[PDB]
Amino acid sequence: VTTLRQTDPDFEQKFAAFLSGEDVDRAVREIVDRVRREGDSALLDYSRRFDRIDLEKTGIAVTEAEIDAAFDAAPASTVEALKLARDRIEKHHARQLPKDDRYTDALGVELGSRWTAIEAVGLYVPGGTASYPSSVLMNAMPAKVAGVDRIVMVVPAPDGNLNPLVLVAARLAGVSEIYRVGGAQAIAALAYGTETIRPVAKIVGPGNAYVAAAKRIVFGTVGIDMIAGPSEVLIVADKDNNPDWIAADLLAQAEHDTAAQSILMTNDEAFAHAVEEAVERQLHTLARTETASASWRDFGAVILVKDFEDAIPLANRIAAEHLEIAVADAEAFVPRIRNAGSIFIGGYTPEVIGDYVGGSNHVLPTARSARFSSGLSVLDYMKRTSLLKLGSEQLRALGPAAIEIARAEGLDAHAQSVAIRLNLLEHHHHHH
Amino acid sequence: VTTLRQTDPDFEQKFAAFLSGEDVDRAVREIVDRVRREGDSALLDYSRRFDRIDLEKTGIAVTEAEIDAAFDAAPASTVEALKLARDRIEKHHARQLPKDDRYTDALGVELGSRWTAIEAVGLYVPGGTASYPSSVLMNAMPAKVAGVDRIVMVVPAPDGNLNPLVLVAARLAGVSEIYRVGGAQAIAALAYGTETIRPVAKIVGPGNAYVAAAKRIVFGTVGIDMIAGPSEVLIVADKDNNPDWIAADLLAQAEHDTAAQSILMTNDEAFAHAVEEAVERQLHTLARTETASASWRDFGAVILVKDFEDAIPLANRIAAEHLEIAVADAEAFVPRIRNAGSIFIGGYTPEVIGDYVGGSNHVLPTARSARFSSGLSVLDYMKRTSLLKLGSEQLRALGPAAIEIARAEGLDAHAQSVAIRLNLLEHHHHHH
Ligand SMILES: N[C@@H](Cc1c[nH]cn1)C(=O)Cc1ccc(OCc2ccccc2)cc1
Ligand SMILES: N[C@@H](Cc1c[nH]cn1)C(=O)Cc1ccc(OCc2ccccc2)cc1
Ligand SMILES: [Zn+2]
Ligand SMILES: [Zn+2]
Ligand SMILES: [Zn+2]
Ligand SMILES: [Zn+2]
Repeated sequence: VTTLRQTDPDFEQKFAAFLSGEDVDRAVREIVDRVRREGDSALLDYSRRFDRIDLEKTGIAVTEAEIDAAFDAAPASTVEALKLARDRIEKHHARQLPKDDRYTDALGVELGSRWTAIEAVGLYVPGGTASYPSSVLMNAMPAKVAGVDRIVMVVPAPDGNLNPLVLVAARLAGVSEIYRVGGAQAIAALAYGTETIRPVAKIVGPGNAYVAAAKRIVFGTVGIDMIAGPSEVLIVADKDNNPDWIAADLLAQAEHDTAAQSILMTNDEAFAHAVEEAVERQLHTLARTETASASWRDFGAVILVKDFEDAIPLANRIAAEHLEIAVADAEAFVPRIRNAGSIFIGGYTPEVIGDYVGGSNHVLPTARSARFSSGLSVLDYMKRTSLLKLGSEQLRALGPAAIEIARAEGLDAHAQSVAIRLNLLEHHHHHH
Repeated sequence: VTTLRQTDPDFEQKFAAFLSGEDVDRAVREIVDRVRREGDSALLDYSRRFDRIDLEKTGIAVTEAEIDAAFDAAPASTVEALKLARDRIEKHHARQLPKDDRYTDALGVELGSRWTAIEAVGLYVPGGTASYPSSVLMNAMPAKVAGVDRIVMVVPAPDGNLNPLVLVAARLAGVSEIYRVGGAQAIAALAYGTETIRPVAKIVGPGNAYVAAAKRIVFGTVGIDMIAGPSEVLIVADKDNNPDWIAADLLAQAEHDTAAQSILMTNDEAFAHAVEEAVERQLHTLARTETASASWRDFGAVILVKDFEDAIPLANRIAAEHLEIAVADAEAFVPRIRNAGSIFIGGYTPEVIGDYVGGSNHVLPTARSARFSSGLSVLDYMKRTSLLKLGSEQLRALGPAAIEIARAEGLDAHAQSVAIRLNLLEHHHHHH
């Protein structure tokens, strides 16, 4: 598969090219506007059109009765595994809850930082085969931990089919309402609201091209997590690893999407060869290797470096969603590689564990977005409010400076709101 | 001016209406794509076209020499006031720096949360009269405090004119590079990079319709703070306030933009009348009341409630950028009003103080965005990376659950990356 050699005088050009990489807009714009202006009426319309479903009969909201039945149908070990994941995710996220900060500075000004949960959030969950209960837990649990009052999930049911495990996960994660809708129409319903779906304040959850374009439109009206990009895993490993294990980790990622990218960065060419052979073999032992195969062939890559000091700047440019570090003295590289959504350390930490039961959130920054964003955390479901309180002495002390800047900015009304107070106050400060 | 009465049987309908509220897209899409595909060449083109400037002569980058001269021209008291603001903003933001969190749970799994600064950020600063040095400090200081390696500012110079105070503030706030460009073309240059402007990882700073549309396009390629909306102030006050002071606070906000909104929520109609009279009078004592007057007439409003318990849900729906609370026992309402970008407490805390020297950031969530976002903080210039490390015992303990979920999701490659390790490992755990 694609192999880049840092040796190569053309390595940089090739590497930069490797790192690089429509009218749906028009269509989405109309769908979103129509749902906004018309409501439930437009939702059903678009739902029939895209999900071949008749919500007037199935109903838009999933019932607690339908959720109860999903639990029954589920294998006991599946429900228990989901509960273990829910518990581990909750405990870990609880630790990240922000603490308020109220204090008084040297001048006596009272400054404060207070956090509150967003009142209502909507989680978008793709339907059909891409419908994962693990994703429901990852997206919903932080909201529940944060204290979000109302957590809504929208999940389309093409041809009327919903994954029962998604309903099981939803309940476990504290999801309040569930609506059988998706696409740009569901995003529009959550942002603007309809007769059946009261609006929410933020929408999280990756979707297809129609969902992404709709999220771009509504951003500002509601908060949004980020626009989904192609998923990836960067594995930095030396020869002292089991080639079969590394190949398995690369293929796990690859089976997600035909556009998923798996990358091996190593300093041992022979080992790179061993991993490739393992990928080829496993590609045959496993079934349904249609997607994985396509992903590995079209986007897989090996990057050969002389040593791992060289791998550092390259790993930072890749800014992978998931980074597995399997080299000696692995801990020593963690601080050096600043751009990575999640880092998995050692041979016994396949990234897959993080997708499910580690505790950290698997909703991570993709497509180089790790250069500027973090994976989902309770902070994404909360907001900070600044608090400020000045007494007469404080205003007397900081007011002149404020007035000076306001006037230099030509904002006379701004200067006057301070001046009007100081003019009166000053008559008590003629001794200094 | 516009007065709403919660008494009114039609209050809710009127209030909801009061709370509500193009082809630029096509144009911006082309500008952004052209700058992306063509670089510096397109930047100059668009700069001549929109700023009537010839960058081939003035140069794109502002020189340290040009920055030095800006300092000289500035009044000593203006430079000192800006330094006081810079210092107060820095001290306050420093307190908000995140702390990493590495720990070991009961099963022995090592979980970690680590924070790093974004490597490079670009700050967009409008040109001409809307060019505020205070805004430069507010946008740049948190980045400097966060440890951002490269801080770039783009500020257009229509007809070749730049506000010297913007250059003064830039230096004080740790801005590294400054380019004389703006609009969708500057946003495109920062996101995709040109021969002269190396790309950045995140762009912050409100702009006009062209900038906002460009930011919506590049979101995902680079992080963005939020799309600017109309500015506002909500003042909740009882009769025990100086009507002139309250009027001044409303007008300070109003002078910002003809679309700025100032709102008085009170439980005393006579007092509301007194404030209105003060607004009218001050509207004549102050000069350049062209914008303020337009803002107050077109968007000003008084909301009359019976008591402040009633004001709470209304204030939460307004979700104001700035909220001044001037009533008895003010501190008691702070926790009750969860949606507000910044809260100013008491009669001696005009919001204007926060714009300048309080310490908190004046880049705040507007247009009801306080329902889901926070004002700018060091966290906006940093990102969290999750760390996970499992030993053989831990994988043996959590692996089965992972495998179970993976298989229930039909992700056999995912299950195999865990199974391949457990199969080998299990041969050491036949005693339990
Ligand atoms: N390792 C995964 C997490 C995980 C979930 N289940 C197994 N692994 C990850 O962190 C990235 C990721 C997240 C969501 C996701 O969405 C599923 C989807 C696929 C195709 C179309 C629509 C929706 C796709 C990728
Ligand atoms: N109170 C102000 C902060 C402040 C700055 N100087 C005085 N007050 C606030 O927090 C909100 C705000 C921030 C930036 C801003 O941008 C200036 C601008 C105006 C028109 C077109 C383009 C740019 C406009 C409003
Ligand atoms: Zn080297
Ligand atoms: Zn996965
Ligand atoms: Zn009441
Ligand atoms: Zn202001």
